[PDB]
Amino acid sequence: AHTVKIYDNCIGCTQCVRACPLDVLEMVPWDGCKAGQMASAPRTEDCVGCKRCETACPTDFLSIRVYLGGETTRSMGLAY
Amino acid sequence: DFLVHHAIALGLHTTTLILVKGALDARGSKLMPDKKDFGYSFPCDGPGRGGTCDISAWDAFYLAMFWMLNTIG
Amino acid sequence: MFLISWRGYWQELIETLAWAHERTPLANLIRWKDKPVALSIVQARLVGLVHFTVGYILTYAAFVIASTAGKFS
Amino acid sequence: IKKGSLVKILRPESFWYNEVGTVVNVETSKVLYPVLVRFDKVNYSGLNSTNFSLDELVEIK
Amino acid sequence: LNLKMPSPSFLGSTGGWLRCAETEEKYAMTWSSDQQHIFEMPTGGAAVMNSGDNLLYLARKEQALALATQLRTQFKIQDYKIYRIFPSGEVQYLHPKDGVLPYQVNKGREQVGRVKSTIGKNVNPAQVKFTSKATYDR
Amino acid sequence: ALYTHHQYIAGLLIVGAFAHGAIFFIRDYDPEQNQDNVLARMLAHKEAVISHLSWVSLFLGFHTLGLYVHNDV
Amino acid sequence: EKQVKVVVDRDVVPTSFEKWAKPGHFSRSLAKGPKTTTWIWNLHADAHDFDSHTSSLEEVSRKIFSAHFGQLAIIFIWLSGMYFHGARFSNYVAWLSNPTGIKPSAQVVWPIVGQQILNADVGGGMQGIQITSGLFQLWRASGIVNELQLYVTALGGLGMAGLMIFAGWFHYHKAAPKLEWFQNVESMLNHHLAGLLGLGSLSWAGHQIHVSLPINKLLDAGVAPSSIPLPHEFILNRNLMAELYPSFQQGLVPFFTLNWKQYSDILTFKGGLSPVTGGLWLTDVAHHHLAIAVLFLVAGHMYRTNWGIGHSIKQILEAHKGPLTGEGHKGLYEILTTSWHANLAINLAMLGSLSIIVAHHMYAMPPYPYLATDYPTQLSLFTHHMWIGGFCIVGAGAHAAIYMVRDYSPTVNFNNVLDRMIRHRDAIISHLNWVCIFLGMHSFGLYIHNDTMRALGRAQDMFSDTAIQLQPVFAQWIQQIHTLAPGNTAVNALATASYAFGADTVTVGSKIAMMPIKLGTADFMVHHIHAFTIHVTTLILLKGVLYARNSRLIPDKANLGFRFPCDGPGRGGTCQVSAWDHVFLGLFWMYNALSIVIFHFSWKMQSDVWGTVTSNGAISHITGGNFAQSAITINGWLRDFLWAQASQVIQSYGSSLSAYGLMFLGAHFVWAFSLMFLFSGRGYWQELIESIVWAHNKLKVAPAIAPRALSITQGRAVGVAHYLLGGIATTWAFFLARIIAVG
Amino acid sequence: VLTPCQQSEAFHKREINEVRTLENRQANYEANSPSYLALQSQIDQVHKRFDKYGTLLCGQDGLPHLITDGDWRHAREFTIPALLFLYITGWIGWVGRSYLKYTKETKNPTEQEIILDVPMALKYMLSGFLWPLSAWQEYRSGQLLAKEDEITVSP
Ligand code: CLA
Ligand code: CLA
Ligand code: CLA
Ligand code: CLA
Ligand code: CLA
Ligand code: CLA
Ligand code: CLA
Ligand SMILES: CCCCCCCCCCCCCCCC(=O)OC[C@H](COP(=O)(O)OC[C@@H](O)CO)OC(=O)CCCCCCCCCCCCCCC
Ligand SMILES: CC1=C(/C=C/C(C)=C/C=C/C(C)=C/C=C/C=C(C)/C=C/C=C(C)/C=C/C2=C(C)C[C@H](O)CC2(C)C)C(C)(C)C[C@H](O)C1
Ligand SMILES: CC1=C(/C=C/C(C)=C/C=CC(/C)=C/C=C/C=C(C)/C=C/C=C(C)/C=C/C2=C(C)CCCC2(C)C)C(C)(C)CCC1
Ligand SMILES: CC1=C(C/C=C(\C)CCC[C@H](C)CCC[C@H](C)CCCC(C)C)C(=O)c2ccccc2C1=O
Ligand code: SF4
Ligand code: SF4
Repeated sequence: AHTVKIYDNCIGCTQCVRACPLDVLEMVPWDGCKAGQMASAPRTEDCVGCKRCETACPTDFLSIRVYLGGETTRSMGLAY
Repeated sequence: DFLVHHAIALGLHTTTLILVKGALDARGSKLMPDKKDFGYSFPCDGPGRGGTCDISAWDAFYLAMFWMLNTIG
Repeated sequence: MFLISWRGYWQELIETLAWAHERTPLANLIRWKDKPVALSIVQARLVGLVHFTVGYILTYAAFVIASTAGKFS
Repeated sequence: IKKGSLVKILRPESFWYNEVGTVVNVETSKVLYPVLVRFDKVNYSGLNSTNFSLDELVEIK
Repeated sequence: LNLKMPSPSFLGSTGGWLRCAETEEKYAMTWSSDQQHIFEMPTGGAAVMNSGDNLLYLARKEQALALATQLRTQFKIQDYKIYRIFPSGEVQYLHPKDGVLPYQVNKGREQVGRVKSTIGKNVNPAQVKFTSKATYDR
Repeated sequence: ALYTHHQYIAGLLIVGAFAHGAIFFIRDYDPEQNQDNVLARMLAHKEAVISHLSWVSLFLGFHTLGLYVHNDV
Repeated sequence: EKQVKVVVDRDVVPTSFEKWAKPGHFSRSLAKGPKTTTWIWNLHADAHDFDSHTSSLEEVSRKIFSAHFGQLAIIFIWLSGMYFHGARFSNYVAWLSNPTGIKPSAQVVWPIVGQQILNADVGGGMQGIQITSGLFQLWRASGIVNELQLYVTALGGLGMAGLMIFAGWFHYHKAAPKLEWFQNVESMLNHHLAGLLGLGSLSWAGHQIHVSLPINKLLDAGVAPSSIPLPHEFILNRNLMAELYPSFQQGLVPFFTLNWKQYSDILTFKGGLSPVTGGLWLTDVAHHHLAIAVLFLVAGHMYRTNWGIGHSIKQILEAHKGPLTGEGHKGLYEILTTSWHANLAINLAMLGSLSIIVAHHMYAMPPYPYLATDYPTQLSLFTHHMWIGGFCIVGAGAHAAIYMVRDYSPTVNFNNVLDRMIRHRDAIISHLNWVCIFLGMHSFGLYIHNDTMRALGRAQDMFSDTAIQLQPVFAQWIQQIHTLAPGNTAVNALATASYAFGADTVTVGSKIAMMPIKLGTADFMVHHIHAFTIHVTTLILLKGVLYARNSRLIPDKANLGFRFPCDGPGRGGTCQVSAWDHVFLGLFWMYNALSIVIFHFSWKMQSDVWGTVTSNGAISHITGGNFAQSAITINGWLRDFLWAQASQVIQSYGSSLSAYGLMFLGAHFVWAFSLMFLFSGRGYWQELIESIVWAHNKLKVAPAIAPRALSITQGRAVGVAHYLLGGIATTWAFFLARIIAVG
Repeated sequence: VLTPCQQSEAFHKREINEVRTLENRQANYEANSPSYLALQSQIDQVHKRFDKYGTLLCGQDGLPHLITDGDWRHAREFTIPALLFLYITGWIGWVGRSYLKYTKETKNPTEQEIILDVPMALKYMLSGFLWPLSAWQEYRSGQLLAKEDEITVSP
């Protein structure tokens, strides 16, 4: 039940969505950058906290922040 | 006694260094400016930005515990 | 042990153990209520620090008491 | 603040806070952060440039 | 969907879904191919994808997504669908959920989890103490 | 036994005092209400404090260990 | 049929210093400038990783053939150095005159800071550092009697190093073979089996028959080294060889007439150790080399190369297939011909195992003369080869994981043994983990139980000879069978292969050379401890190699790479999940296992084998029978071995062994410094470096290369390196000081 | 209490003990042969060293104790070596700082830092022999201390 939050400094490069291994992020239309797209996290229930997106973010300070909160079966990555 | 007292000084200063650094850099740092947003004790921020192991202030305390044991020893 | 090996080797090891327990006859009836998992990152640091601290204190306590006793007794 | 204009950063969380950087380009599409600034130093992610806003930068001389 | 769809020729392995998947969520991946390619199963091994329709079951969403990533990279296969099956039997469409890849901007998607301004404007933990509010919350 | 007892407890107590101070900075400190305060100023020049503590610890370590090993050699 | 032909490219790479001034030229990322201090570490970390530089197998093969030549040249320079030290700064002639009284030494310390005290009174006129490398014994066994031969050998070694330098440069800038070359595994194996090993052993056997045998025979007969005829005289004047060995009167005729039995004067099978020097009979050693040479030569004609006759490794591999292994060994031939990492893993595991076997066989059956009587040399050689073997084994596991992460192919590994193993890797690792738990409990728990019993005064409830007994009946039985082998299963053998199995004791110079090593309850427990530690370390390495590509925690570990820090603080934590980290942990476990193994050898040898013998046969060991009742408890291992035997390394100050004591302390420091890098993370060091950088900025003295903390993986590597260095150095100084001060 | 080593019996006892330790090993060798000359040189050095240290102060153990309180009578013990160390290390630090300041003016300072420019490096190394004077005038001109540097959140 980790909380993924996107901030206004996002440049819409999609690297976070491309580097996310759980289909937790996506691209939605936006008007805050020339790319016309912004990162979104509508499936945070599947997030595990690997922070691959945080590592793939190019902004100075990560425009996508993953906060580790409630722990569930999906977040613990348990195949058993 | 002079030499061991200087060693005692080395230990006291290094322990207070780790602890003072943990307390002052508990709210933020150039590596993680939003440390205050993650609480006092959290594992890390992932391998991004070169790596952030033991970034939290709790780890500073955990690193200073070894030095306190050494100094008091 | 806990101060050197970090979580990830133990997580996979526990997964292997989980497979072994749920794939062996006459022992499948017994099912864990809580899914086995490796000690957390911070939990590992605290457990290792507690072990190290307990050992440091107990070792020097035994040494000092035994030495001061046998030497003057 | 225009093409290649030295500007000092004001963002606190920025890795290049209180540092001077050059302006690569300035947006004109009415975006939230339209000033792209490049620096000689690199941050922990190996990236040297980033976008900022007018209120987050101060022109130098 | 199409639970009778043919499955890739795999010889078992001990890394597949366990009993937990039976009483809990079990993901499935259904993709179509034109050549009997050999792909590394996410559970450890090598399998041959049947020419035509391929359907397999996994115990994690990440495993299915990783398999899809390799099917899209090692091979030019983009028509991969990942579903979720519950113990009750109701299927759920998970990937791509809209017929378009997540990194490809598409209309109709609503922004979720957005915070105004940069992270430097987050309130201090002391200002939201003893309340059900977080720093990232504006 | 008593000297070692109280000294080890003292080490644990001071390390805990520093840990709680760090917790105070993260959870019970709001810079908005502490403007140009002695505590706020401590956080303002934290880098200087850490750098000087590091220098003192390094100087003491280099010199004390150098003298001990020189005498040993 | 494939032609085993040589094809090379001329002037493929130009010889110039242009690329020397551009560090990181071999890497695309490292050639763009540092920008941070991490680039300096990455430059050396990826310097020898030729597979990461280019994606062509031909280039990697050439970069390996060369650099192999460079390492061969480095080895030849080191050998030349050893020979020159023996010829110029060693008491080799004096040692030859009195091998038992003179202590070997080939190092002379300069008088500068009081270090001149390290020049121990080793005897023979000169005073220096006592060498425990066995160079003196080896040279004596080779027939060296004068220092002129040592000088000539050193010069020859230097020349060979120069040749290995020229060959390395020539095979990379003048004639680089194509990938077709290096893939001829049949030809390479045939030549290495019949030419590098077969012909090598044959030539060494010839040298021993014509040089070692006569010279050593005269030396053991009371003849002075200066009065012995030169080696060439034994070849030119056949009368001398005939007098020393009548078999030479018949000449080579008996060999060609199959009357090999006429060579009973030079080709003997006595079986035991020489009672004059304590080592193996040189005649048995020469006969052994001859047999191993003939066997290797015959084995070198198995594979098919450029002719119809021979065998195809691929055909043999594919032929082996069974019901429990679908495709058997199909696809393995292509694996070992297209990936140097796989070959390196197999070769490293075998080379390490060979080194360990060498250590055991060398101590049990001292091959060189006066080697057994020189306990310092025996301890150092067993411990040295044991350590090099363990390191090579861990490296074998690491390279297996590397191949699995980078060079693995699902198509090649389809339904074969490798694929079938990866399929059930969970059964392998869980069952092996269960074995490890059982071994640890039944091995260390026995020791813990004995500690608890002895502390409670309940000695009658211990696992010892007096109390509950655990006798290695199987090992004791094998020893008895070996003791009786020279007369019921080895008809032509005149004595047991090793006196450690039984027979009688051998004494040379009032010192025990080799006596039966009786096994008891203590040996039972220690051997089980060895098995337990070996099982845990192999479990760690096997786990890292089997899950190197993927696991239930990280479904795509292969894409992340073989050497990556972690996947982040997700899924509960994925730290040290990569295979590289498994090798990192395996290093500590291998160190623990090897440390316990060398500890057992040292203590057992000093308490039941090494010692002195008084007239009439009375035997007195260094530690009289204390291992029987002291090696069964951890307290005994800490009191009778770590504390009692350390007195020599701590009291060495003020004498020639002071250096060891110093190294004993330094090692500790290093071992304690490693903890810094093992119990800490780079986030904290990065923040500390930020504060230090601010201090530098305040004085306009900041460096252009942004200072950064050590990478997570680099930090782990530094920690393990320091840990192993400190531990091995501490046990090295302790072993050397203890064995030199006494015995 | 501390007394001059020349008047302390412990110092002479230690000297005699060391001479005896060397002579014991020297007796085994022969007058004119390898070694035995090596031990005689050591004995002479021991005599010279003790005669040199006799001026120092030592207690009951006979080991020379160094007074660092700053007394002029003991300036040679710590004051003089302390000043000479500070001069050498100040020279090292000042030349390094000047080289860094010059490299920062190049096109790619990183390359200069990796591949040192021996000409300019030696130019700044040879100079600086008056670093105490160069430290000043740099401070007075304001070219030594900085004004604004990198600082994280909560300055
Ligand atoms: C690669 C290993 C190696 C190498 C390089 C050598 C090299 C050498 N060996 Mg040798 N050797 C080896 C291994 C090796 N050996 C092994 C494994 C054995 C078995 C243990 C021997 C046993 C051996 C013996 C017994 C002798 C040599 C000898 C020699 C030298 C001359 C050989 C020769 O041509 O004489 C040829 C001798 C002959 C008798 C030729 C056989 C056929 C003749 C022509 C018979 C016809 C009759 C005719 C009138 C000659 C009468 C001879 C009779 C009186 C003996 C030579 C330098 C000889 C030597 O020089 O001693 C120092 C010598 O006698 N070796
Ligand atoms: C496998 C061998 C082994 C190992 C791994 C250990 C491990 C340990 N021993 Mg131990 N020991 C061993 C063999 C071993 N011992 C043997 C064979 C003996 C003789 C039977 C002893 C006798 C022994 C005693 C008497 C004590 C230990 C203690 C300890 C613990 C120290 C805790 C620590 O973190 O270090 C801390 C390290 C130090 C404080 C430095 C140790 C020694 C140096 C020379 C002291 C220098 C002091 C100096 C004033 C410091 C400043 C110098 C600096 C400025 C340069 C540690 C668990 C001590 C303990 O109880 O834990 C506190 C304890 O007092 N051991
Ligand atoms: C033997 C064990 C050991 C040693 C020696 C040190 C030493 C040090 N620690 Mg430390 N630490 C340790 C264990 C150890 N730690 C453990 C187990 C932990 C718990 C994880 C910590 C956690 C820790 C933290 C959190 C911090 C330190 C810090 C420091 C430094 C303090 C400043 C100082 O005294 O500098 C003086 C230098 C020395 C004492 C080292 C001696 C000088 C060397 C030998 C000279 C250079 C090498 C020489 C030329 C020989 C090599 C030649 C080459 C060819 C091989 C210092 C270098 C603090 C720091 O960074 O200070 C600013 C810091 O904050 N440590
Ligand atoms: C002076 C003759 C010479 C010259 C001018 C060159 C020049 C070149 N060589 Mg080459 N080479 C030579 C001799 C020479 N080589 C020899 C004798 C060998 C056999 C070992 C090789 C084998 C070889 C290989 C396999 C490769 C090159 C490559 C190259 C090119 C780039 C790498 C480089 O030079 O960086 C400079 C690197 C060094 C100076 C480090 C070398 C360290 C030496 C060999 C051993 C150190 C031993 C030991 C650790 C020392 C103790 C230190 C301490 C621990 C005490 C470059 C044009 C590389 C290439 O990519 O070509 C384009 C390539 O892969 N060379
Ligand atoms: C009977 C022929 C023969 C012999 C004796 C050798 C011997 C050796 N080979 Mg080799 N090899 C051969 C044929 C042979 N090879 C053929 C036909 C092929 C192609 C199929 C290969 C392909 C090959 C590769 C790819 C490699 C070797 C390597 C090695 C060395 C292994 C390292 C070692 O154990 O140290 C032992 C060292 C010695 C005992 C010193 C002896 C050295 C002398 C010069 C004998 C070698 C003669 C040489 C093969 C041919 C001379 C050529 C001539 C034009 C000068 C070793 C010296 C490895 C190596 O180290 O690279 C350099 C390696 O990478 N070989
Ligand atoms: C014939 C033996 C052999 C060979 C040919 C190789 C070859 C290779 N290894 Mg391997 N390895 C070996 C044995 C071998 N290894 C052993 C025995 C171990 C167990 C220790 C390992 C463990 C290992 C790991 C974990 C890794 C490799 C890697 C590699 C590759 C890159 C090496 C590199 O560039 O790092 C550069 C080398 C250095 C920077 C030198 C490090 C120095 C260490 C600390 C040794 C210090 C020794 C010295 C005695 C210390 C005392 C002196 C001191 C006071 C100065 C390369 C193909 C790496 C790889 O595959 O890339 C991904 C990799 O990660 N190796
Ligand atoms: C231009 C070289 C240079 C200069 C002028 C300084 C100057 C300073 N350093 Mg620094 N330092 C340097 C190099 C340098 N450092 C390097 C290479 C390192 C990495 C080992 C460090 C690591 C370091 C730390 C951790 C700390 C300082 C600190 C300080 C300040 C207080 C004194 C001190 O503790 O020094 C300490 C010096 C060392 C620990 C080792 C110095 C390394 C060598 C021996 C000297 C540099 C030689 C250089 C290559 C020469 C270039 C010559 C050029 C002409 C080619 C001071 C302003 C302290 C501070 O933060 O300020 C309060 C502090 O804690 N330094
Ligand atoms: C049972 C008699 C053997 C005594 C035990 C010690 C044997 C030493 C060899 C080790 C492997 C064990 C032999 C069975 C193995 C064996 O040879 O089986 C037979 C089979 C080989 O026959 P195939 O028909 O596959 O032959 C085709 C290929 O081998 C082509 O060469 O091997 C397997 O496929 C299973 C491999 C391991 C199966 C899991 C067993 C793991 C347990 C390991 C511990 C062994 C006991 C420890 C000592 C108490
Ligand atoms: C197979 C067959 C036969 C004969 C086969 C023959 C004659 C085989 C001959 C094999 C030979 C003579 C091999 C020679 C090997 C090596 C020699 C002679 C020299 C080796 C290197 C040395 C001695 C030096 C080693 C260093 C040392 C020890 C240390 C280094 O730091 C320095 C350095 C100097 C390199 C007969 C039966 C006769 C008939 C024929 O038709 C076919
Ligand atoms: C009478 C007399 C005298 C006097 C003296 C004086 C007056 C001084 C002092 C003193 C002092 C003065 C001391 C002290 C100490 C202290 C300490 C030990 C501390 C601490 C702290 C900590 C540990 C922490 C803190 C914090 C933090 C962490 C953060 C937040 C905030 C706070 C603050 C909480 C003498 C003895 C000389 C002599 C005789 C006469
Ligand atoms: C101490 C430590 C550090 C800090 C260690 C550092 C920064 C070591 C690197 C310092 C180098 C060796 C000094 C600079 C050497 C220069 C080349 C200067 C040479 C100047 C003359 C002497 C020639 C980490 O970064 C770290 C990271 C992850 C886990 C554990 C740790 C860890 O324990
Ligand atoms: S933390 Fe990992 S799983 Fe979660 S959104 Fe980021 S990349 Fe995706
Ligand atoms: S490797 Fe370090 S930073 Fe990464 S998840 Fe593990 S503990 Fe955290």
